[PDB]
Amino acid sequence: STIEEQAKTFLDKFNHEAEDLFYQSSLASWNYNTNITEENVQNMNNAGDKWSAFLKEQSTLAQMYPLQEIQNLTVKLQLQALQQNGSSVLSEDKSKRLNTILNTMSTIYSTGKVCNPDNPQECLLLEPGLNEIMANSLDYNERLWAWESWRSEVGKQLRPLYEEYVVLKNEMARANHYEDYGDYWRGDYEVNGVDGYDYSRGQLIEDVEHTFEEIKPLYEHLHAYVRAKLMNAYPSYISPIGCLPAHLLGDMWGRFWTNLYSLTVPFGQKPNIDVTDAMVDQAWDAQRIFKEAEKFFVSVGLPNMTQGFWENSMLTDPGNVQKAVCHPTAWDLGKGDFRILMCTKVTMDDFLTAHHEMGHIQYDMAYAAQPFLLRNGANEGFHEAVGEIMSLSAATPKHLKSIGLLSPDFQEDNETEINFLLKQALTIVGTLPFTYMLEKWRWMVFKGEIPKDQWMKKWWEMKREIVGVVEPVPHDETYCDPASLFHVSNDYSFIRYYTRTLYQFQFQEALCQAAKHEGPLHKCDISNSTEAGQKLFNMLRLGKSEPWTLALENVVGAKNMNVRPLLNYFEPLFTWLKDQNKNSFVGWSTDWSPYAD
Amino acid sequence: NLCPFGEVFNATTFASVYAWNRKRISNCVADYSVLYNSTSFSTFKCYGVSPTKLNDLCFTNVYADSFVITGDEVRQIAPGQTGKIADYNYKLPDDFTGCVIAWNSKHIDAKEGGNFNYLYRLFRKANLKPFERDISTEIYQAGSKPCNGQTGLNCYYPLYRYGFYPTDGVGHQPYRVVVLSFELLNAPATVCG
Ligand SMILES: *[C@@H]1O[C@H](CO)[C@@H](O[C@@H]2O[C@H](CO)[C@@H](O[C@@H]3O[C@H](CO)[C@@H](O)[C@H](O)[C@@H]3O)[C@H](O)[C@H]2NC(C)=O)[C@H](O)[C@H]1NC(C)=O
Ligand SMILES: *[C@@H]1O[C@H](CO)[C@@H](O[C@@H]2O[C@H](CO)[C@@H](O[C@@H]3O[C@H](CO)[C@@H](O)[C@H](O)[C@@H]3O)[C@H](O)[C@H]2NC(C)=O)[C@H](O)[C@H]1NC(C)=O
Ligand SMILES: *[C@@H]1O[C@H](CO)[C@@H](O[C@@H]2O[C@H](CO)[C@@H](O[C@@H]3O[C@H](CO)[C@@H](O)[C@H](O)[C@@H]3O)[C@H](O)[C@H]2NC(C)=O)[C@H](O)[C@H]1NC(C)=O
Ligand SMILES: *[C@@H]1O[C@H](CO)[C@@H](O[C@@H]2O[C@H](CO)[C@@H](O)[C@H](O)[C@H]2NC(C)=O)[C@H](O)[C@H]1NC(C)=O
Ligand SMILES: *[C@@H]1O[C@H](CO)[C@@H](O[C@@H]2O[C@H](CO)[C@@H](O)[C@H](O)[C@H]2NC(C)=O)[C@H](O)[C@H]1NC(C)=O
Repeated sequence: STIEEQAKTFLDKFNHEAEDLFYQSSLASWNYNTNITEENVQNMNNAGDKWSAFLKEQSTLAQMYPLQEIQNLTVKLQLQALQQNGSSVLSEDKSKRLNTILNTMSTIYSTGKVCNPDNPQECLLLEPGLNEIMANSLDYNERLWAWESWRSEVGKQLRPLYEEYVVLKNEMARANHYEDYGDYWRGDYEVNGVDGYDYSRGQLIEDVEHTFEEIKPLYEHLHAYVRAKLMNAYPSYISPIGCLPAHLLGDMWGRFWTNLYSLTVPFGQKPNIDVTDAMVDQAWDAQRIFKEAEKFFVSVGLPNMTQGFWENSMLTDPGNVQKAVCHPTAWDLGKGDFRILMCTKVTMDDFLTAHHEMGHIQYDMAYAAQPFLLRNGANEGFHEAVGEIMSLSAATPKHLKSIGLLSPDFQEDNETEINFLLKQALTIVGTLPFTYMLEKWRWMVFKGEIPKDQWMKKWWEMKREIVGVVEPVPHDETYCDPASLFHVSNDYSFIRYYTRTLYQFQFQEALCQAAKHEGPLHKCDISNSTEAGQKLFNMLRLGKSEPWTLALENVVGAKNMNVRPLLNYFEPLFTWLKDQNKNSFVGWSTDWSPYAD
Repeated sequence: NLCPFGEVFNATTFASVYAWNRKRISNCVADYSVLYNSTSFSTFKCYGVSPTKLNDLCFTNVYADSFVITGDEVRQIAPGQTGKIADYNYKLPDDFTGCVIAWNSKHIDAKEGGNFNYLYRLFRKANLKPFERDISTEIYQAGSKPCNGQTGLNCYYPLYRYGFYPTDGVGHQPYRVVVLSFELLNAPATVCG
């Protein structure tokens, strides 16, 4: 007759009722995303509304169990997830208005087109047109047009929608007993109940800032190096002491500097490692590629892929007759149904991302015996971090050689190694100031510290200081450049990417230490290491049952995120950059601008 | 010579786990070498006698228990290892003299629309003593307050229904189970191989 036994039976009923409902919703949404029809979208929305209604009923029910009287930490967590009022604490009409503007912002972002003024017949949307320009164009004026057209068109529409989005979301979280929407988001990292492993919500700011401080010097030297190399590419447009123009960074916003490798290559004489030519030439079976990833995962002590996966997954582009969503996704439908949706081409980038998504699936396969509400990553960063350690191991030249796409030349100069590390930094450290600043700006906006009349003023002030990037043309408060990113205009938190980048190198160092690796960390391939496999599976199996801090300690020995894995991974490139910038300016000028008056 | 005795083993449909079925077998020629080359049995292990001596033995009384359960729960059909099936649905005596049989039906019991014809008990007052059934639809009420009327806040309907789709994982695909038990008596009936 105890409350705990009553709560246990309630949780049993919820798990068994929700497993089947979630499976029906997942099947319907899969049939939509793999087969875009009106029947499929209506079936998906029907199943999703059924699932949400069941969840809200169970929420109002679970709110009837006084959490404070629960002595079982595992059950208290499941009950807490259910007792979350979420959007329901909003009035009905106000919630409808919030959902309406959310869908409107998502639509205009994914549908916005900009047309060339010289030839109003050429019009491009963000993908693939505008992205093709921002990735491959070397013309300053064309890139500036692309940058300014995307922002001044879609972001201006997004501005008022985004103001209403901010105000309603801050109120809801407050009604849900938080300070702002960022605090709600920061609640994902909150731990409350485990003695010795708890971790507060301001410690995240403390930890993120303390760690970004240590990242600061490495980023400064890479910034100086890239700045000089870009001066050779855009003469008379870049000051040797100023911030980088925002439209020359390799994509529409600067989230990744990937396409600057051609302009920043240290030693272009060495053949830059591209296995795409080897893949097309080697007998190729898209099936075999995904099978090779499967062979990789079994070699470290993990199970095969399920027969359901190989039969229900979509491993090729279905063609012109069948239109599908091609964003690579790893689907955990429930009831042991695991699939991968990918319009795979025979490419090197897709090889690593296939490893990444199948890493997700291995995570998803793991902790399957856990209760429903515990089928999730330790925090929001664990799944992507896992996928990325997979992709690094697959990207090492030793693994590439052992699989047979590289002849056993085994060429590895001290220049071939620095080339690879430089390309990694363009991606890995180029995204850290972007991620930290976006979430810092968003957090402050949610807190109400940035007046409405200085959104863009403070946005670009913060832009300059942290990332070292300056806008090519001035923007008043009519413009709205923060909403020009997908994650911001689609209500996705962004700090997961900062946290996942640090987690992945902690994991990589730990698993390579487990594999007794000796050379530089970036040359480590954890293949054929059942010990590393077990240590990762030992963490994968927890799901959300244990705090992420306890789960992280179980594998790496530390209760918190650490920067030494990343710095040790990049140490050789760091010294090479320090040498290369001796006669170069290090640091940024908070005052130089391209435009004047 | 009158009983294939498998009208049980292969047929159209079986019964639920909470309402498992019993059948008497008599006057039979039990040949189980062809069933060794039958659809592979997920599991076939004997406890009281030898699978290499089965037909030689001439036992008196034989009974057959047939029912359907999930894939992960199948390994609970054994003495000990008490669990959901092993308590609330179908327990075996600790001293057991017989054999247990199970096989997998890929799409026989599973349809594209889904199969919701098999039930199972989740809430019961006490663990079932060996070879017991309780088919009563008594609204379980562990909290003191006995609603007793209908569905309640702390009350629950004790019977749940399997969902079996043709895209499920192996852990919960329809497993079909048959249990053979030879009661120990000093009285003869007609069975031998
Ligand atoms: C919080 O409540 C959960 C129950 O939901 C507790 O977990 C459970 O721990 C018990 C004891 O280890 C498990 O029972 C055992 O089950 C095995 C099954 O083979 C059986 O052979 C044993 O004789 C025993 O009965 C139970 O299965 C397990 N349940 C789950 C869902 O994990 C948990 O221990 C509680 N927390 C604390 C701090 O006590
Ligand atoms: C990367 O590898 C190259 C060789 O593969 C390393 O280069 C070599 O650097 C040494 C100095 O550390 C050079 O020695 C010097 O030679 C000059 C005459 O050229 C002499 O005046 C000096 O007193 C000294 O003895 C050596 O010539 C040079 N070799 C080549 C082929 O360039 C380089 O140091 C490596 N970089 C790192 C970071 O390890
Ligand atoms: C249950 O399962 C199937 C019915 O779907 C039957 O299995 C088999 O029945 C066929 C004949 O209908 C047997 O083929 C035979 O093979 C033997 C040699 O093995 C040969 O001597 C016969 O002339 C005939 O060709 C097949 O072997 C047999 N398999 C087994 C394992 O029995 C079975 O009759 C059904 N019976 C029951 C009681 O459910
Ligand atoms: C996409 O959805 C359609 C239904 O909207 C599926 O239907 C096809 O149409 C009839 C419907 O009964 C089937 O008999 C055909 O065999 C299907 N045509 C095919 C497979 O070309 C269709 O199967 C769905 N596509 C996919 C890939 O699942
Ligand atoms: C790591 O695992 C791979 C798995 O492919 C091993 O590759 C096999 O290596 C043996 C011995 O060299 C060959 O006889 C096989 O033909 C290889 N199979 C292939 C290439 O698919 C590789 O040797 C392992 N490396 C170790 C043990 O460090």
